[PDB]
Amino acid sequence: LDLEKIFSEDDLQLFHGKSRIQRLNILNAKFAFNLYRVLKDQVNTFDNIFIAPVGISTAMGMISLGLKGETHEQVHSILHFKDFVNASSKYEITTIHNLFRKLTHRLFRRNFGYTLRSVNDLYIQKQFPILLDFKTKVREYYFAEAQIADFSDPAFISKTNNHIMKLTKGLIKDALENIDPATQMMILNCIYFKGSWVNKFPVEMTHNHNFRLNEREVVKVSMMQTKGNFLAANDQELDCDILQLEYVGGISMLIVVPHKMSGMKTLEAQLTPRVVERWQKSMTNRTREVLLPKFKLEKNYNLVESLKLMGIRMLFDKNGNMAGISDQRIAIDLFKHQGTITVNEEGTQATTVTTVGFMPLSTQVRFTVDRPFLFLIYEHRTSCLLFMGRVANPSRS
Amino acid sequence: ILQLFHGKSRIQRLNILNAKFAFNLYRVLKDQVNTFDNIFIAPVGISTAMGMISLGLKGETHEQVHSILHFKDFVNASSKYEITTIHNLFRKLTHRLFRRNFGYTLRSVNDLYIQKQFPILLDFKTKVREYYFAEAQIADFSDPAFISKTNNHIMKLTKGLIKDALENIDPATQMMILNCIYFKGSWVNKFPVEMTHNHNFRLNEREVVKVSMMQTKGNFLAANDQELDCDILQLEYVGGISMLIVVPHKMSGMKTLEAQLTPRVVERWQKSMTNRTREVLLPKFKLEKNYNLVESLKLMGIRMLFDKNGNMAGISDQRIAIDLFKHQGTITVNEEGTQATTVTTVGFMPLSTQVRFTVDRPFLFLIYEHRTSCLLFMGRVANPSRS
Ligand SMILES: *[C@@H]1O[C@H](CO)[C@@H](O[C@@H]2O[C@H](CO)[C@@H](O[C@@H]3O[C@H](CO)[C@@H](O)[C@H](O)[C@@H]3O)[C@H](O)[C@H]2NC(C)=O)[C@H](O)[C@H]1NC(C)=O
Ligand SMILES: *[C@@H]1O[C@H](CO)[C@@H](O)[C@H](O)[C@H]1NC(C)=O
Ligand SMILES: [Ca+2]
Repeated sequence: LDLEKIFSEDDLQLFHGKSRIQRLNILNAKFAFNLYRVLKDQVNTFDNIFIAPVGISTAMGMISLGLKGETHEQVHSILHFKDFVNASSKYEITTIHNLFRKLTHRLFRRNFGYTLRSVNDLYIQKQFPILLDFKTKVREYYFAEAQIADFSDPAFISKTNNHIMKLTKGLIKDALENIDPATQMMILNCIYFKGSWVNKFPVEMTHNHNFRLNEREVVKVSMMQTKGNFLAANDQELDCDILQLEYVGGISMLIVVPHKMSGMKTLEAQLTPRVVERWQKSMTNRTREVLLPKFKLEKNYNLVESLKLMGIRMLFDKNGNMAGISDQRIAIDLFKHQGTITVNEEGTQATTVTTVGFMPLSTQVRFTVDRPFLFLIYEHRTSCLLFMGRVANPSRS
Repeated sequence: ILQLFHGKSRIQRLNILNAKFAFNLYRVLKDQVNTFDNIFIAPVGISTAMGMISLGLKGETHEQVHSILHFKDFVNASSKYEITTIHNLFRKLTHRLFRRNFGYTLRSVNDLYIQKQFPILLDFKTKVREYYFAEAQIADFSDPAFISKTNNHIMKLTKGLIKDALENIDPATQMMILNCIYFKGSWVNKFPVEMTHNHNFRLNEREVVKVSMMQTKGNFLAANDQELDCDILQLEYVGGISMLIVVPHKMSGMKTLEAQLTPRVVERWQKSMTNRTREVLLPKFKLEKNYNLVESLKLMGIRMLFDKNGNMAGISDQRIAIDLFKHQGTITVNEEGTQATTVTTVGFMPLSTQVRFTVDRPFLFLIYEHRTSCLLFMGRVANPSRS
């Protein structure tokens, strides 16, 4: 059997039947992919991407509690909150907020199997007062806080960073670092996720395996390898494979791998809630040997320009209308969205190691993630898109 | 209904109805055998044999055949088509398939044997030849010289594959149809011979057996069927012919797939297929089947053709009915291809594969000729270690 060494290559349609929350999340997902479409054009084609959609949508829903007129409407049409209140006459703007309140309590309250935490705050220079009505509704429907701030006082910068560092179990340590002290109003958005794989990867099987970066160049990456039951699907139209990795607790990661290098662009341009639904319904259960590169993404963006490209402009102009937030003229200077995701043999943001034996003895198929791929992290019960990212190069952050 | 036809050529449309008959015949034939037995038939041969025979039938006798063979669905599918369209199409198909071809050998044995007592109308004899390359021959099932001559002739034709074509046949036989399709092809993606090894193969929910499993790498098209929960792998032969491997995920899946298989289903698989570089494990096997399709054809609805009170007026002047419809065939699948006699040892596998697919459980296989969409063969491998 020296052959195994030689053979080896080593060395509405959608809304039908969906709960009210799921519908909202279908719209939030639609926005997310549109946002991604815009974000991707602001980064190199060879860079990885990582964002937490539910965090962005929740930040916009919250901020809008204090917006009015066109300013408010640009935000609601583009976030697609409109499409929702329109889906039926039994809804309304307040419905969006109540639904978001339920989602937030449901997602960010102690849960079994994983840790989901949200940082959704608004910081406003102490010179501009914050209307109490806005302050309580934010805390009421989003459990968030509109805090008074002082971007020129290192005591404020320091306090916030430590808060976020604790909240994210030491993951995010520089939330408000390198921020212009002349800032008047900013949004800090960050979702923290810690979970473990239903099908873990035995640590001794991780090894160097070739990963294709583009049509003509490959690199070595730490490749994890495991066996187990996984749902998977193929998309003939977009020519890509979709593998579903389950975390304990009702949360999964969809690994979307386009067969061709020129396929990524098409997939990114085509990705919508319907496409995802299509993949979900054509999924099948199989015993699979799965090879996945481990990776760690550390991203930090300012979404103001992306939101501007999509059509939300008044909210970023002192001439916009935020009479619901302050009686004084202000506007968002920075919409900071930061987050990290570490994928290893145990799960995500894992701190434990599992050495016991647990793989099935044989597997009918195998799928090797050896080329650029997109990943989507969903919460099953609510069909909520928590995270989304592109891994163009697993050896880069 | 027939939205399948959209885009298809005229020969393809006929071969679609031909395939429809094939799956119905399969459905009927599988109930005449054991759930654990393997099955192997050559659909194209059966359809062409029935088309030929029909040139000599009339009335309800003729109607049953064109009906159960779905020849009726074909003409009834376009005002442009008529009964002679079937025959014109079969002559073109027969010539394209059984004439010298590149990459593979495809030979046909479509004969009708009639006791020498009953004469054969010369008219029917020529049309049979002119449209199906069929031979309405004179016979003597009591003279061993005849049996022997026929056996040696088929043995030569099938390159030594079929040796007992007319063995164990009732001498009192008056008229019969001998039907075989000989095929020899080589894989586009062969299997390295040293990689073949014993591998566990699922026979059913309860038992597993060891079989000779081949292992290779290469580019293959494959699809996934969520409704039937089956995987479909396409194995290309040199020359535009391919074997489709249909593996239901669950044991109980075989029954459903066999019950649901239709031209539309296959069409769906084809449209959903993608190309990948895969590691493919496939068990080698050898099917040797010999059936008398009379019973099956009767169960399907063709009865007059098999009774003296039938109308075979165009074949002969005297009263005669088909006594036996013999369909015999053999298929061997190895590292080189099918019915191969050569061995390839040169290196040829790609260096890496993105996916792997192990055929470790019961499966069905369909062999199609791409240009004409002709279903040459179809079978069931319930146990690769059985014939
Ligand atoms: C994909 O299909 C596999 C089946 O091959 C599913 O795995 C099986 O999941 C069930 C449910 O968790 C397990 O069976 C149950 O086990 C519990 C205790 O372990 C027992 O109390 C129940 O009566 C039942 O037997 C099973 O162990 C597990 N593995 C097996 C036997 O295959 C898997 O959940 C499916 N994944 C999907 C549909 O997402
Ligand atoms: C799969 O791709 C290979 C080249 O990568 C090509 O030779 C083959 O024809 C493709 N599959 C098809 C269409 O048979
Ligand atoms: Ca490897």
